[PDB]
Amino acid sequence: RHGELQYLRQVEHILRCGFKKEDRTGTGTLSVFGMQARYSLRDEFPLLTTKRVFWKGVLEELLWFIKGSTNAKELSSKGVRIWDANGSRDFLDSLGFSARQEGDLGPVYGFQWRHFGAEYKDMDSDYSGQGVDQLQKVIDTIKTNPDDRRIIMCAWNPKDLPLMALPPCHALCQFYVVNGELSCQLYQRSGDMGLGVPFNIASYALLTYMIAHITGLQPGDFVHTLGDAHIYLNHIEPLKIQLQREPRPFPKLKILRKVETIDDFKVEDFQIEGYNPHPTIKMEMAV
Amino acid sequence: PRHGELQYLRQVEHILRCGFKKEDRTGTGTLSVFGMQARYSLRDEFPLLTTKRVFWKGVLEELLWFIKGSTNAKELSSKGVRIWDANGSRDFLDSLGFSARQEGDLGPVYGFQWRHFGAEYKDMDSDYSGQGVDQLQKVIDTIKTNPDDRRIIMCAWNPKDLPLMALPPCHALCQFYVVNGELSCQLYQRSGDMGLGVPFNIASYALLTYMIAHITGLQPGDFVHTLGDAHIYLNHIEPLKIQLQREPRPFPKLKILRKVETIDDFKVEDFQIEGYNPHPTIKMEMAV
Ligand SMILES: O=c1ccn([C@H]2C[C@H](O)[C@@H](COP(=O)(O)O)O2)c(=O)[nH]1
Ligand SMILES: O=c1ccn([C@H]2C[C@H](O)[C@@H](COP(=O)(O)O)O2)c(=O)[nH]1
Repeated sequence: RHGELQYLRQVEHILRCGFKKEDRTGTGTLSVFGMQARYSLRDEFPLLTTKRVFWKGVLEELLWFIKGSTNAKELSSKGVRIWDANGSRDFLDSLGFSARQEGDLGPVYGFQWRHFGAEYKDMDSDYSGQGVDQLQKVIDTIKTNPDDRRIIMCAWNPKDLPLMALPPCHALCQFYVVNGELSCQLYQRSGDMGLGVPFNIASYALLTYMIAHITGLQPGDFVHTLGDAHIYLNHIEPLKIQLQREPRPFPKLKILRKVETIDDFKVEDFQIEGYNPHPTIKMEMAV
Repeated sequence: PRHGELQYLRQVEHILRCGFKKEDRTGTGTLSVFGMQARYSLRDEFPLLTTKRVFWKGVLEELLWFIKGSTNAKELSSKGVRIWDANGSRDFLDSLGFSARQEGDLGPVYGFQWRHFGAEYKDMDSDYSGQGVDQLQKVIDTIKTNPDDRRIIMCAWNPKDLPLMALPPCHALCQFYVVNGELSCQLYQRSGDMGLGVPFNIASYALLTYMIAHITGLQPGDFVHTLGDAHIYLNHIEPLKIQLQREPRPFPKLKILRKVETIDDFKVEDFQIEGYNPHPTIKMEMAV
């Protein structure tokens, strides 16, 4: 069976078994607590096909995390605006960060992945080698002790949370090796099934590919674990239409040269091949 | 309805049937699956395994010891619970490069992370009053004030403190959730020894869920157990196979015997397990 069926099955489960739950945004959701799906990474890449995923956003965001950037502008300049509202003058001021430059998200993913526990100053500070470089640690451990059961990168940092523009959804991930295959499990505390989760599966599948490449291993599985898995009330009808679509076989991800360290990957090193997502169809709602 | 213990028993079977041989830190070797998830209802029952006795006394005294912030193995040892004693021993501490540490001093393990995340650890006797993040009370305050919140997390995985810990935490984080007046908890356990650890760990986090449900005026919902490396040690295969032949009987009940207002105020005598009479733990003899 096609891996995307697992996603569709989760969407169906929430539509059928989920409870209505109010949320932070005021939008409302149908929600289930606790879900898990497994996406093979073997000779295919799980970029969902029943609705186009913003792959450009996935890849530039991840390269921004890796370089340790906490500057929304450094992502925005690549045409990816996902962090912009959280770095805006008015949003930063709303949190009491009037001293910050526009774009300064505080100690979010890039900073935690590369400098966990360092004292955050501003997004322009030199953190060269302060704090824990979890990303490099994970990579070193996979190479030296691939049986290790502690190969973890954690972005959830309770001491730092109040300085972040928003709290991390991807609380931690763990890697694992057996049979020359590298697998990753993501603990995602909160998943927008219609709009966030497909991008999220692609982000951590890519990270797996990148690390497998550096460490000389084959991608195995990406296990996706959710806390509050929810469908926003506004996405219920679109996802009903989507659930009726037959997934197309997943694309392949190609890495276009031999890359030796995680810091050396660049956007042009990657190719998604054979990505055939369903075209959108117009749907009307009326009262 | 299908008994909740069947979730655990099915995981053990799945590992035995579909797990890969995987070498490990101890040198024993394991059968291993990466990524599993079970759900244990906590509604009118308490998931203490009936097919093999679980060390309940240990579960309860250990949790109370976490809640009070203790990182001293001796404080738990005096309760007759020796589970952390070897990791606080002179010899073990010295092996880790902690020759100056007092016997019993585990470093900034769960107790410390749950009550004081981010404080600078000195030793087990230091006053950390008002230092770091008290994530345990913050969880409880959030459940009370904004139960819909999607960030109710307590995290013991602290990369900065890891090198000071006697051992790295297996229960990396947990998350709480509220719906329909019911409190649920999900545990992300990075490594589970299905034979020896997991039964105990299910009970600890189901117990934590009952305590917090009690303080917050909610009914226990589900405990969702998520595993990273779910493994059976090669020396536990034959015992587990015996255990798998055992029919599950009804899980017991947990009663809390008084009205407790804050988490720090729970005491051992506040708890009663009713209707627990498990099969004995499994011992096998072989002439080799
Ligand atoms: O990578 C991401 C980031 C956010 N969200 C969704 C989950 C929630 O719908 C919302 C975050 O709001 P809270 O969980 O913080 O309330 O964004 C995702 O699905 N994936
Ligand atoms: O609460 C606990 C603590 C430990 N373990 C098991 C998992 C591993 O078998 C071993 C820990 O070793 P590492 O995962 O750290 O190698 O103990 C548990 O199951 N539960």
